[PDB]
Amino acid sequence: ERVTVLGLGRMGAALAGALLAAGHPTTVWNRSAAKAGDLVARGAVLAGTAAEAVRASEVVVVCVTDYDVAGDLLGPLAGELAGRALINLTSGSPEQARRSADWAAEHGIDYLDGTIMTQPQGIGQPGSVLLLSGSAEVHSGRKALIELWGDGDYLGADAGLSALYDLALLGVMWSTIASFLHGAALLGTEDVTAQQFLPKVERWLGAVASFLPGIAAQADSGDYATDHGGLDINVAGLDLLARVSRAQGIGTDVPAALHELYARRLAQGSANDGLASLIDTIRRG
Amino acid sequence: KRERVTVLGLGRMGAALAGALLAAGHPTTVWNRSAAKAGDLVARGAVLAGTAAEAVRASEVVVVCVTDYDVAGDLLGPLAGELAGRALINLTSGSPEQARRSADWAAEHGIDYLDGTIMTQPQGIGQPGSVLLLSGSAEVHSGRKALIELWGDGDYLGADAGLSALYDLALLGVMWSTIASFLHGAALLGTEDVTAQQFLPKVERWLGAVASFLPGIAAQADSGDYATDHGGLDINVAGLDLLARVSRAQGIGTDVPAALHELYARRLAQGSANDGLASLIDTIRR
Ligand SMILES: NC(=O)C1=CN([C@@H]2O[C@H](COP(=O)(O)OP(=O)(O)OC[C@H]3O[C@@H](n4cnc5c(N)ncnc54)[C@H](OP(=O)(O)O)[C@@H]3O)[C@@H](O)[C@H]2O)C=CC1
Ligand SMILES: NC(=O)C1=CN([C@@H]2O[C@H](COP(=O)(O)OP(=O)(O)OC[C@H]3O[C@@H](n4cnc5c(N)ncnc54)[C@H](OP(=O)(O)O)[C@@H]3O)[C@@H](O)[C@H]2O)C=CC1
Ligand code: NA
Repeated sequence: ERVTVLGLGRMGAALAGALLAAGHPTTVWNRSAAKAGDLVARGAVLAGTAAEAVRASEVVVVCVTDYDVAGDLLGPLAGELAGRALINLTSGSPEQARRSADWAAEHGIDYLDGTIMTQPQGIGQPGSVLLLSGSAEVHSGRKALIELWGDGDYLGADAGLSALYDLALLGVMWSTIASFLHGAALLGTEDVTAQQFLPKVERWLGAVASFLPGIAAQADSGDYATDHGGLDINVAGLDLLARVSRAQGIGTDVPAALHELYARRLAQGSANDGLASLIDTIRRG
Repeated sequence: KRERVTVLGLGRMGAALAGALLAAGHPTTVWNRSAAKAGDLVARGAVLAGTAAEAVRASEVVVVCVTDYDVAGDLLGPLAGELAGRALINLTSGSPEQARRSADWAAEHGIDYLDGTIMTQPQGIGQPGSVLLLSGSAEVHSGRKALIELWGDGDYLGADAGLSALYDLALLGVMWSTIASFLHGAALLGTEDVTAQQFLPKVERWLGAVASFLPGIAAQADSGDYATDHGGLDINVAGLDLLARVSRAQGIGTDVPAALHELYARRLAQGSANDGLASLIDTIRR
């Protein structure tokens, strides 16, 4: 099926490359035409203008720096985009994606927002994941196409969901990485490398990952059992982590922030509340 | 051979240790400062000794599990004479320094000493996959491997007795972090009526992808060479700011993203735009 890709930066080039290696007829457009050279070699058709590109296909994928750019670029092509399917894999906020979808509704444009959770060299590779939201009709119908980039997880019809889920997952990434590097910092004061530390974390993360189904259940039922010792002892642990961190000779930022946060849930509840009770603390802005 | 073991201290964790010993056929002698705690284990065939000294003399390996190293020291100091010649395994939780203190005392009296740290709850003693960190006497570890393997999965870390506690705390840091952040995400998604149980599969998958980033981050962390093409510190700081702001927009707290934003952005403010996330380690060191 004939498909168009607007934006040929590192990620947009990767999205088109994968459509092409599966033998889709791939029309492309980029502001800097130079970047479509390798792709047009392997057999893409480069439009002269964006309008031109849009007219070439019933599916349009867009991947550019941000939604202000997307807006500036698609707004003029609203008339040309009527009746076509639009898949926006630009990264931005829930609100921007919702606005896009609104915009797309009034101009009779089927609209699927997505957020890519891998690097360009990871497109078409196993373990690539794209979160998707907006038009279900666009998702099924183009599911084959989407699956060339990775596992496509359709989340629902609110086009904001992809961005929202993404940012929640990114939160876990940033958190996990900082805590890794704090662990490596600390064991470093004892001549253990990050790479000798690494296998233990790999093992330990498996155990942690087994903990979360129970944490999730409780967070939802609101019944906070004490399967990790209860807040009292985990708060004391964090404190001891912070104190031992200083003692060995590094900073205490990571433990400090976590201490403050778990400690707070100790106030609004009991000593024998599980960690799961911490959701309740975050819900109150 | 299922040789005779003593357990001193029979709170929930100490009692769980003793029960696994009994359940692998070890003749188990127990002591607690209050006798009735030993009720269920004596019905299961533990021998409850009259005193700590009697307990210590029954067995050639002594396991102690009490609330802290202060109580441990108050208990074991008088038994120095009695413990001399025997193996002592200390699964009390505490600091690296407390464990190094206990090791140095133990060496003074010729007490072979292994310090450990249990990384599960009582309920998970005797389950494989429950993790134990052991540090101290290589002799005791290999000589009583079969014993330690009753309680779960033994990770022997080296000769320094404080290592078990050091790693425990580092790894616990990672569990606290992942739980904090996962519930932050759960609460964020709850503003659109998505439950934590719906979110969980998406996290469990992403966790796999996150684990696969660490080898590379580990390598950079060790080398000092933070320059990246993927995981640009600058764009990640903006990612974090974006997450904080979407958080108050959807109408929850921001304490988790904000605390991280601060830390990463502090490194961006004194490193290089070119840096990758591994560079954080330089900032945590100061
Ligand atoms: N790369 C990654 O690892 C990831 C990327 N993303 C998202 O993918 C999107 C694109 O990223 P990436 O390809 O790496 O970035 P690049 O900077 O490599 O490319 C950005 C694209 O935007 C275009 N563009 C920029 N400004 C304008 C403008 N004013 N008018 C029209 N087009 C414009 C560029 O055209 P030109 O070449 O002429 O500048 C280029 O095609 C972003 O939303 C990013 O967050 C999502 C997940 C991770
Ligand atoms: N349980 C958990 O979730 C986890 C536990 N740990 C660590 O394991 C350790 C063992 O905890 P656990 O034994 O189950 O806890 P408890 O506090 O329930 O029991 C403490 C033990 O020490 C004795 N004791 C307490 N205070 C004194 C005192 N002042 N003088 C003399 N003896 C005293 C108690 O006797 P009595 O029964 O008479 O009070 C009991 O034998 C802790 O340090 C904990 O941090 C590690 C991982 C997780
Ligand atoms: Na210990």
